[PDB]
Amino acid sequence: DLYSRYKKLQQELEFLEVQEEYIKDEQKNLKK
Amino acid sequence: SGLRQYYLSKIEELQLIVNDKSQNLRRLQAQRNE
Amino acid sequence: AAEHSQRELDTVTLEDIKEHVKQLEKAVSGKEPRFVLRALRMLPSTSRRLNHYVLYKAVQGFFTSNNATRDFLLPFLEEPMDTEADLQFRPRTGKAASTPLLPEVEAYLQLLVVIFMMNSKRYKEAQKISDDLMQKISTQNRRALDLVAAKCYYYHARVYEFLDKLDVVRSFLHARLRTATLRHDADGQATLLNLLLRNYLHYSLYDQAEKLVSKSVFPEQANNNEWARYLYYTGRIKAIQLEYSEARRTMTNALRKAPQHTAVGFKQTVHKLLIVVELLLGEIPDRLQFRQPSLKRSLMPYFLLTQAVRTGNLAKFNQVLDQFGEKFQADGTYTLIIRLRHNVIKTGVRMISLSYSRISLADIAQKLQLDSPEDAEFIVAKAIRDGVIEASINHEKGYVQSKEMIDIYSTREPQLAFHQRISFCLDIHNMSVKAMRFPPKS
Amino acid sequence: DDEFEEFPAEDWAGLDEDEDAHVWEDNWDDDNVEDDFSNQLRAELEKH
Amino acid sequence: ITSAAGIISLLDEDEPQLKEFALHKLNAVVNDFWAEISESVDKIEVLYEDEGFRSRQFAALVASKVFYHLGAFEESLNYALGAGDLFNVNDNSEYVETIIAKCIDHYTKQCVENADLPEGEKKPIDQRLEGIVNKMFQRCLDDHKYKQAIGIALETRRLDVFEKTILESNDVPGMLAYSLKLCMSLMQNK
Amino acid sequence: AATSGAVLQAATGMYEQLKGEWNRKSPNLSKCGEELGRLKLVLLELNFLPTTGTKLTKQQLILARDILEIGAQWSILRKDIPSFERYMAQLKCYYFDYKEQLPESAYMHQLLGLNLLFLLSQNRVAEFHTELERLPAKDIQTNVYIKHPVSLEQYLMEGSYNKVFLAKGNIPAESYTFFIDILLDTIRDEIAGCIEKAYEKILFTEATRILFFNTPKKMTDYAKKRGWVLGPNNYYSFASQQQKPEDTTIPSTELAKQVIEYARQLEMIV
Repeated sequence: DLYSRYKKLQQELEFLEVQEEYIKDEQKNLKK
Repeated sequence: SGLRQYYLSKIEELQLIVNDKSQNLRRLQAQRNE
Repeated sequence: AAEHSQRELDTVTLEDIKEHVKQLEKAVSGKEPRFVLRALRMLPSTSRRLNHYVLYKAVQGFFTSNNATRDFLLPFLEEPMDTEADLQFRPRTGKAASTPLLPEVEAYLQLLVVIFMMNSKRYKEAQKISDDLMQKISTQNRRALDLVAAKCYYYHARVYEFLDKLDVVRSFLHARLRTATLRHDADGQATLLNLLLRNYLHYSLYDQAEKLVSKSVFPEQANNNEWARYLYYTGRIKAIQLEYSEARRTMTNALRKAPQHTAVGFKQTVHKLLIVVELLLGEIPDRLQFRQPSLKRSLMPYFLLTQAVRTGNLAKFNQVLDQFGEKFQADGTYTLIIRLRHNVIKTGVRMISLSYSRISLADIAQKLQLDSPEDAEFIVAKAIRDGVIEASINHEKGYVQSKEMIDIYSTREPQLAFHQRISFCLDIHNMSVKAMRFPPKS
Repeated sequence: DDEFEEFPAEDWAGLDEDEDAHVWEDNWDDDNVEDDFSNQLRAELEKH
Repeated sequence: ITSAAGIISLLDEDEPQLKEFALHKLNAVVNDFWAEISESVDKIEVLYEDEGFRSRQFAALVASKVFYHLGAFEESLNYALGAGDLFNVNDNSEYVETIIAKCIDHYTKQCVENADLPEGEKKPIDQRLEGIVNKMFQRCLDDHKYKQAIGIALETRRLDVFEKTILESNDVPGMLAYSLKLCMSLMQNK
Repeated sequence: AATSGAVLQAATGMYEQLKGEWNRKSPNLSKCGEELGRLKLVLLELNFLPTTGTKLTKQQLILARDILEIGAQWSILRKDIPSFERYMAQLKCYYFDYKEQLPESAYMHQLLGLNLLFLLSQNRVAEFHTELERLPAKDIQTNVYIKHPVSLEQYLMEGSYNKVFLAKGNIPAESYTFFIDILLDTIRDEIAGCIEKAYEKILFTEATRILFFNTPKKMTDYAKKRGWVLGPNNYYSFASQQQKPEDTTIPSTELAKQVIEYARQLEMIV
């Protein structure tokens, strides 16, 4: 079970990274 | 009793990282919304 | 008459403790360990004012889940003197009373208990409860629990010092440091390093401390206070060895990093050690401090000492060392002031260099009240070897010649300095804009 | 705050009253014992 | 107590009887004098290297302990591998736990990096590391916690041990549904 | 236990044999060495280095203390530094950690000061002073035996080299006499270094004069060892110029990276 929690947390981390990068790009373009 | 402590410490690391990242993303979303 | 005022004080303190527990609960829920540090700023004010009545009511209300902790905490607490207007402080309501208390709140309660048992000259019971608390904390593993654990280790050390059994806990502190540096905590690491250095100093075990400091790495995110403590201990350890200049620099950093208002004793400590080290370095510390009110009468020994070092008079140096001798020894510096006593010449030679761009050695001998000019010759050569003075000896004419002044600006030093400072400023900005939280959607 | 109650302050056993309590600027040179500058000039002139 | 310099100093002497008590004393007193012994870590490495020494494994264990305490986890891991059998897997101690976790992590990293490689150039794996990981597999199975053994087997890409743990189960169809679910779940490599 | 008593009696008999051997006007310097070699293995049994205070048989610790003291005397008298330092390594613990219950030795101060003088002679001033910290205060200015290391070091700190060289004549114990020579050679290297770093083109009223040599030629070999040009008689250049670094080339790549990093941190989203 704890293996499933572990993989879930790791994929959550990847998704958070993707979203953070996308928001930085969005802010940079919204300035323009 | 089997390898729990290792799973536990590693999940603790991921949890700390993900919490910090969520706070960063919240701030960043607030700025972009403004 | 004063009993009613004391009662109102107790009620307001009970409400305040309610507030701290609320803050800890918020911190534990919300994934913000730093939110406890709010709960951990008013500890000195609480301790300076706590009372048995407040402690009894707090332990009664907060520990609704009657557990072996309650049985271990109540008996030490004196019961109210036939209290009749008791309001039965009941912080925990319904579900909260039934549910188990949070690890962090319980740790904070044990902290208030041990502090109160410390203010009273009752060390054995305090030590007992403190071992219990240490066992409790070590058993668990949590973040805000870790932040409180920091001050729990500080208070464990304070009690073990007040019982003069500092050695026996070295291994516990060591293993705690190991786990911390394995788990990636910052404040805990700073606290445990500082405590280990304090333990090593208490028994003047300097070589071991030197190895320890040289091998571990101070985390770069601590308080002002833990940075001050680390810096003081490293300064002391160097000054005890022979690296005077770095000791001077670390000390001044510490004194510049201490709390502004409180820590009168701390400022006293650093200032006296700074005076001694500078004197050991051939410079003259400035007279401004000595007349400051918080350090006026605490340095008179050093005031006389400098008055002696300038106008070097071994008679006067001996008079002042002898008279104010036991005091020097008490401070923990005597060894250094002795190291001075045979270096009183150095001030004079540095003065001679600053004042003169070239002087005959015989003139130096006349000026330093020395024997034949060979002694002054040798002292000057050794000096220039040490790096305290910049010159070149040339006996074929028989004069020591100071080196010219070089232009610092034309070199690349200014670029380097401004680059470092610019980096610091940009980092300040990035941190500052990071710290922002926009929770209006809280 | 983090009052360094660990570190002790100075004892107030003696606490002798201030001798003069002057507060102007202190300065280091005031400790030195000179010889009444006029006197040094006069001695110079006598010796030339 | 304190100082702890002699027990070091009683090591150069070429008498392989004083060396042994010095070694055991350093073990007993490492936890509080790892720093000092770390300054003198070259000696103990030399002693381990010398195969003549009977108690070489104890020296390797002590060297790993001090390196681990230092912070340099790769050297500590290597020499802990060198400790051989004395690496008692069954100690409820901080050091043993952290080192085994580091070992599982390194083995997983090596296995993943090696899977996506030709059979010509597979990076060799330490036998001591393999033994330690298999011991941890055995411990996990014996505790009966099948899920953890399956997960470590997957992360390490080991299909043999995965197969074992799959069969030796009291809930075969249940944990088989578990396995299929995990396969269609957040594991990506095709 | 019976076995413990028997081994303790054997060890004590061996120690008595040694003390009888050493107390002789003219020791043998070899049988004693082999004897210490064998005794090292004997002390192994009786808790050679106990790990905790746990007050044990006073006789065992006292025996080990005497064995260490005689071993150290043996090492020095045999002109072997490695042995002296090895022995002192444990002896300092024995003297310091266990003295809360064990009574002090009669040769405590002499031999601590002996080690301090060794340290001084080995150009380790930092260790010199770290050790000076350990001891109490009264012994420092009261004990003639420890007065020598501290006073000689004070003389060296004050630059006074004549006083140290003449101070040989007064000594606390004859054992030190070997290390007075090593201290003298150490300070000779120190004065050579002072002269090299200091001064410009030799002089100092001729080398041998301030080198305190009985013969003018005695310095030729030492000058040969060091990197001295050996110019005219008693005229050797130390090259104090240090090449006088003046060349400058405007390091640019570093500066360009620095500036682009300023711009990076300036424009990134934080």
